[PDB]
Amino acid sequence: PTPQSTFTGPIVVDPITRIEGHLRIMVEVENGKVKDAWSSSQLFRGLEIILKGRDPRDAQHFTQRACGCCTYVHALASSRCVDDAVKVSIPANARMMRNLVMASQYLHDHLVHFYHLHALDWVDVTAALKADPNKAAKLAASIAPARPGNSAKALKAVQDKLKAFVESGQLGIFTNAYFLGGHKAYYLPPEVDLIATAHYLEALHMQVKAASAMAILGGKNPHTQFTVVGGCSNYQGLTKDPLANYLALSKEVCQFVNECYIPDLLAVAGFYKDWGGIGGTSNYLAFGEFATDDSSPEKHLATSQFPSGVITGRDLGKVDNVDLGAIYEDVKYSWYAPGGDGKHPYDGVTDPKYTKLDDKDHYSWMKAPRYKGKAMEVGPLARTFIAYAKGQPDFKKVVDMVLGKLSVPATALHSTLGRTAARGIETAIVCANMEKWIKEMADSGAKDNTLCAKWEMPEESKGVGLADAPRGALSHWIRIKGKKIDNFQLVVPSTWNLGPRGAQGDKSPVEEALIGTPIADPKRPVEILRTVHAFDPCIACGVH
Amino acid sequence: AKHRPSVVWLHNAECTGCTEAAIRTIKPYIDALILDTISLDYQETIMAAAGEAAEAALHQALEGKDGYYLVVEGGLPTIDGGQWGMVAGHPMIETTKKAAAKAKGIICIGTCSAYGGVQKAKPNPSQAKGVSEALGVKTINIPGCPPNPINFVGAVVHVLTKGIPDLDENGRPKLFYGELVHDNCPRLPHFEASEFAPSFDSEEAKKGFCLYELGCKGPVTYNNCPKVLFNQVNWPVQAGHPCLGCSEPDFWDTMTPFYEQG
Ligand code: SF4
Ligand code: SF4
Ligand code: FCO
Ligand code: F3S
Ligand SMILES: [Mg+2]
Ligand SMILES: [Mg+2]
Ligand code: NI
Repeated sequence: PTPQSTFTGPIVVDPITRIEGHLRIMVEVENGKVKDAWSSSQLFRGLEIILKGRDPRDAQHFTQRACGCCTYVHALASSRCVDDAVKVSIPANARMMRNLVMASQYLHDHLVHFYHLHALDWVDVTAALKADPNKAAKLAASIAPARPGNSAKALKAVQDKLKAFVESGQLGIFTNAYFLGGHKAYYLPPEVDLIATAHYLEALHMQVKAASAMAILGGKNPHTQFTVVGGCSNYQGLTKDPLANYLALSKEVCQFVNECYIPDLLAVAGFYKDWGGIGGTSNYLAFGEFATDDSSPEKHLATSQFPSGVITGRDLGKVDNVDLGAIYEDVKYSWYAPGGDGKHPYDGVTDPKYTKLDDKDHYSWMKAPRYKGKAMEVGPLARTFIAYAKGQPDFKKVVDMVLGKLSVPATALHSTLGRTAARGIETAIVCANMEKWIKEMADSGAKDNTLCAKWEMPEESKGVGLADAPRGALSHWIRIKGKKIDNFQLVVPSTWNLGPRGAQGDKSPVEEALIGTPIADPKRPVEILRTVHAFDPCIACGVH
Repeated sequence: AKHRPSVVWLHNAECTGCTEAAIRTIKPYIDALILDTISLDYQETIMAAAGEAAEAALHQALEGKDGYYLVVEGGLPTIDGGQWGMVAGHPMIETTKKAAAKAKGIICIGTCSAYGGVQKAKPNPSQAKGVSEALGVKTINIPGCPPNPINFVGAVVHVLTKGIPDLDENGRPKLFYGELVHDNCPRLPHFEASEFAPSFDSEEAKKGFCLYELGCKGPVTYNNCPKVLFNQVNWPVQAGHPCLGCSEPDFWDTMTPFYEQG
């Protein structure tokens, strides 16, 4: 059975570590299971306030600093939003370049999330010291493609490095880890812990390569600097040598995704099959990404190769089109002035008003985004269900592979296990498309190196920029007046997932997902971390 | 087992892009740094412990018998007694003040901790301040949004091995911030010949003409970007885009509008 204590009482986890930004989770636990939950975002910066009166061309540079983990994505959303507002259609080369940079970002972001943020909830690193490296190599040989990184010699080297570190008595980032001394919620054999730890270390090197690929096109990582109103600035990114280097680095990263990430994910999933019944939600939203036509937000929604859509009540038989007019944000349970509920983002208001820590009437700096009154999960699981439901052939193939390998029905994907698996699934699919996308741009660029369109700043206008960032549906909404920013509103995927209750007192996706969480050890509540981390929280993104 | 110097790393009002920049280091890579060179004893982004276990890790590091160095990422929000930025139920300004008291030295990673950064940009709703201003102590500033890992890891290794590097008037090590971006820019001969791109779509832009007319702040920005590159491959002007001035204090307000010189 799933380990579960008899604990009744409150648990607070602050800080939630291994996320971006500052999150406090409060839960009530009864008889070892979470019965109620609150997601409390603990920092406000106020980028929307800062943007007022500024030059719309400047927006992307400020909004990019909403977050440095999903770097790029806000510069892309702001550029799309100003493009819409000035009514410019970007050249084909700029659509391709912008989308490739997004692809590169998905690869970096997901790899770092699984290994460096999430894996320590499932992998007991100190237990890796008990493994037989000969047995580990044998196991690695059966569960993953042959590679020298998985040899007994390579795994013994990792184990010896780890042993020297632990023996030093300075445990650094592992100090007071929930797994020290063993923990009933940690299920893996030591051999699997060793394999995963070896890959965690390799991933530290691989993410450098992923960022370098991204920088060939983006100028630098973090915080790219190649987008402009009407397209991109990076003419060098259309040329032969840079693109050859981009392809070579992307192939190395993809090889790691296919050799290490997916096989580790499946191995971990196989031991934690009980997590297929914990942490589910019901409604999913995506704006889509990787569109063949980015001339308008309508065309983006319609032509996204990772498709857009809305699923309600787990009903994969009915994927609805996204109604942008139906999005609004509530503030009833947030640290903003009363009066601000039910605002569509073109009418959005950001009037901060703090009360006190743990006030059940106002407990978060995130707004509560809702869709005709319903909370919506966004991100890899949303995209996966939507794509699977629409019969997108890559998602159909990869999802069925995972379901087959785990021997679980698709309904088991509505869970924390599924949310974790979906992040891997879509990483494999981005990898599968990289070469096609690169060759397409290489050819388009050889043809005609037009990269930026002509445009004129209007006196008064409005516009929306949509994107599906690594964590989900992202939108930036601008009102221009007197050729300046009159309003600028971000509604960000972590706002959808990790925001507080809406005006009707209805829990957000993370708050719902946490209901029913078993707690084996209330002193070391790893199960809370498992579900929270599965959403890949980004609090700087969510609050801005 | 030779003791590795303790580093405590705090996150305040930040986007985490500084932490992300730091892990892009390749001389050495981040695993070698934290296994061999330093003992990274508190780091919210990557540490195993959470909640009170993490807060205890912080307090154990601050009370370590061999002392510790402090890295600070993010500015400090000071409105409402610091309550708009909290960790473990304490205002960020209170925790940073406590950590700074006993620190062997303080390194501010990024423009936000050095100078206040994006949240301090007008009209500064959270009353954000840079660390030196908030605490009333000298800091070693490694600015940029984010800084190059070369600059941050270089500074850290320098402090641990050689001493405190010579700083400029803004607290920046001259080792990395001694020269103007513009003085090392490959487009400098275009600048000298008045060969400027008038727009991003122009033939001049395609030929790689100077970006000064499109707002490039290279001539007033101290940083090593063209010399060292980012990610071993690129920098913004090489990617056809003007420099924003992101290593300069309060650049959000002094360097805007970004696409003009006015
Ligand atoms: S200096 Fe820039 S990259 Fe670093 S925390 Fe501040 S906004 Fe983020
Ligand atoms: S592009 Fe910028 S840094 Fe380079 S020469 Fe021109 S003004 Fe100077
Ligand atoms: N991905 C990502 Fe960051 C969040 N949440 C954005 O947009
Ligand atoms: S924008 Fe910043 S990263 Fe270098 S090129 Fe200019 S100082
Ligand atoms: Mg301990
Ligand atoms: Mg917002
Ligand atoms: Ni991010």
